[PDB]
Amino acid sequence: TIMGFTEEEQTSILRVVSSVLQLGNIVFKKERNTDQASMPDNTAAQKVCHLMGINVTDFTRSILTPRIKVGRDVVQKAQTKEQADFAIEALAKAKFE
Amino acid sequence: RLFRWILTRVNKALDKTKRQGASFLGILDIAGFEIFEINSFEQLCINYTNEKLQQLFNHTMFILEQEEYQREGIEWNFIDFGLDLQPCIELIERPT
Amino acid sequence: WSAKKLVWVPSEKHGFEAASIKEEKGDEVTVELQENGKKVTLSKDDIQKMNPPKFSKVEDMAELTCLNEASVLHNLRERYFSGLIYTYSGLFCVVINPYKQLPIYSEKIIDMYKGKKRHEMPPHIYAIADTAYRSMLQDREDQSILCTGESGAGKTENTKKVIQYLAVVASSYGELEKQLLQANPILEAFGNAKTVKNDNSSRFGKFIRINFDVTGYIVGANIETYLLEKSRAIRQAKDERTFHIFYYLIAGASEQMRNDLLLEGFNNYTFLSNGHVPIPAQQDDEMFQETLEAM
Amino acid sequence: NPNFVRCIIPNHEKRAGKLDAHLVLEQLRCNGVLEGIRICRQGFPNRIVFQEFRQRYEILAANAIPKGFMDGKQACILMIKALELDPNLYRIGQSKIFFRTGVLAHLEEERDLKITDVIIAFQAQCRGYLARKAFAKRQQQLTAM
Amino acid sequence: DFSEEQTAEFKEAFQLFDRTGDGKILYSQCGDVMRALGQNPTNAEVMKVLGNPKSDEMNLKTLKFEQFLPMMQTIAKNKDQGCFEDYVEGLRVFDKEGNGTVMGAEIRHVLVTLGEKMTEEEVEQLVAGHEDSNGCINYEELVRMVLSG
Amino acid sequence: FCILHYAGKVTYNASAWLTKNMDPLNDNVTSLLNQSSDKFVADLWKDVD
Ligand SMILES: Nc1ncnc2c1ncn2[C@@H]1O[C@H](COP(=O)(O)OP(=O)(O)O)[C@@H](O)[C@H]1O
Ligand SMILES: [Mg+2]
Repeated sequence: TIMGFTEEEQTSILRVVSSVLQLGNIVFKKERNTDQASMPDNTAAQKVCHLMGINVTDFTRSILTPRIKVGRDVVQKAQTKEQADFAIEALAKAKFE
Repeated sequence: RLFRWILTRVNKALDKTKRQGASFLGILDIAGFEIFEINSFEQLCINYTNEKLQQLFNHTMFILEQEEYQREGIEWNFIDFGLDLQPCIELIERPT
Repeated sequence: WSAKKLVWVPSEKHGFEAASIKEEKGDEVTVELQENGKKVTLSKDDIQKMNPPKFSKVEDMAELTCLNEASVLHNLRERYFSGLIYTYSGLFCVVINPYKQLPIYSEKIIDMYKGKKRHEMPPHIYAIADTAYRSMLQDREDQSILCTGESGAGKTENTKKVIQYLAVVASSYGELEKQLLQANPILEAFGNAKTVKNDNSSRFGKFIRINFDVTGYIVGANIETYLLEKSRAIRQAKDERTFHIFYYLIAGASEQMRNDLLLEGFNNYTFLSNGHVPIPAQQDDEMFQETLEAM
Repeated sequence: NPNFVRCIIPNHEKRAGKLDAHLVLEQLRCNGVLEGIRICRQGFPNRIVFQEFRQRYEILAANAIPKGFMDGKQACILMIKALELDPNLYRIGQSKIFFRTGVLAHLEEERDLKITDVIIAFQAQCRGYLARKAFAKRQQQLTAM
Repeated sequence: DFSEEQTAEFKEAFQLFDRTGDGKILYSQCGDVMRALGQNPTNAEVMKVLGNPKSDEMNLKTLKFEQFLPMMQTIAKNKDQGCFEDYVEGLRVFDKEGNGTVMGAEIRHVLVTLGEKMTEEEVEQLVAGHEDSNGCINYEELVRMVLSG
Repeated sequence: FCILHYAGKVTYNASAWLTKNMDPLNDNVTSLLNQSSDKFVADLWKDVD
């Protein structure tokens, strides 16, 4: 407050830190047939998506298997557990920095 | 060569800004299939293409729908369709 | 009842015709056609039973009970007799060559088809075209339309209707859409030919993909052709009239260019030799004047 | 997601009207549309993801479960209970839903019937607001006079 | 019936609508003014109250104070009282944007398409009453202001 | 990678150092967060990057 910050900005900072701490609650599992990941429970997914207020279904499809703008064509490629994790901490570090 | 130049010219006529990634949808119109007394190789290739795409449609529909049916595999049993002509079209070329 | 006494059996005037159930002996029955009263013997169990006669002009053949064909043919010819050309089956559509003209392409109908459910209006190719855009937008991407048929019949009108409809929907004042539309006349008149089966022809395989945005509006396009029949030129026979370009630019131009050029008559041409008078299409003013204005 | 539209030729006379049955019969026999009829009679032609079905069709539920931010599959089960359909009409998948033809149209019919009371009630509320405003205007005009 | 202050308000409204003679009461008049007097629903009331579909003459339709009262108290039992939840849910379903970018066009379409119908006069009084900017309300402030009678 | 530093020898380890060095990212989610509801969560990515 003394620095000249309204309370709403502090609330927004708290929202950002809450989002980054809640982002790691996502749990994935194998598809039992291929390397594709499986997402059975979206509780934390719904919480975090509403925390940034973006479309979860688009977010879910993108994060679980993104479409590559490779330039050749439009293609979505199956990912693995390590790829999804790497995306998770990449987003976390970018947000915090 | 004149036809090639004119089609490149109409391309450049439709060569507006080329943005990339948003969306698209394709439309195709193939040449027809005819049975006339005197034919060259090109019309044979066109008929082969028509048979190829008909086989593509049949295989796509039946085989793919049934393979998702197994992929979820909740409550399903194998059903008989047949109607495959891939060996017929394979006779075009295979030096093996 | 309980048999309808009119079950279809194969015939010759039509593929299948009715049969009157009567005394049967080891599947041998001398059925008579109720439409003709002609007792004909039959042993094979070729029964094509009907639904009760109350489902006139079924919108989609899924409410039926017997998967017969003569009733299907009856429905198809009933739809044909009334100009309802856009009947469809499960998950796809089928049409028959009309050989006639109907005013079904009115702009009011185009507005009336704007964004409705599949089961709201009678089926029409514009309805599929409009449903395609919403189908593309609701899911991620990559809509496609594929059509396929014996020889060339409708292989071009449906694509033209789709292009016109998407141009009408394309908005945000329509010069780019007009250019895209008039592109097809250019290639068509420069690519059409005359053939025994149809004096309207298509000497190539034509493909096009529209380019959309977040709003779904035209930004650009590209067309790739496939294997024009090169040999058509020199060879010439009955109805083997090479191309409309020569037949209508032989004289469809100013006399000044005639003096400048070295054009000849229908007989003086060593290469060209036939009677081209069976051309009831137009009077070839369009082919050069409208092509010039489009270019 | 390909979509197909076929075409047939009714004769060789190249004229209009009075077609012949057996030619188009052979054409449809070779095209095998009858196989598509078999699959539409037997196979399940509709696949829908759980979440979009949950959000899109909720008015007919009439029991708005407030347990937000969890229980997607449980919400699907509750909606199935709210649909009271026989076991054959549904087959819940791992991520999609298996139905048969005709249920969707019934859904839009029900929801379009339902929304009518809400929209007319809002219209009546707006009418009441306008009536109150007009009465206040007349009263203030009278007192000014 | 309540105490006589509602009767006094009815008498002062009776004086208020004195056009074409104060004495005779028209169903068109009383329904509209009583809607202004805290009765939002009027669609089904044209048939439920009168019990007769004869809506021909707007000049001389027989309604008297003596029978206008007991009918009103029978209607005063609040046959139905909707609340904002269903209204906002229906508007959100009707909302194609969720924030109010361009609402006027489809609001006009739904009003001219609705069964009870709205003439364009309602369209120009729509822009008043805090509904001036193009979708300035996300269907909650308009709900509060319309539920103020 | 044992080397003698300011004070003494130290112990290192390779744990995909190049992966930490490049620090990949997904453009799809980055583009999604370019347009968001709340002003500040947009401010976290409103800048061109
Ligand atoms: N959908 C249609 N509506 C009206 N006329 C059509 C239609 N399809 C084809 N025709 C008529 O049939 C002729 C051949 O057209 P089409 O089959 O589209 O091209 P092609 O014969 O090269 O495949 C045209 O001259 C046209 O008048
Ligand atoms: Mg063609």
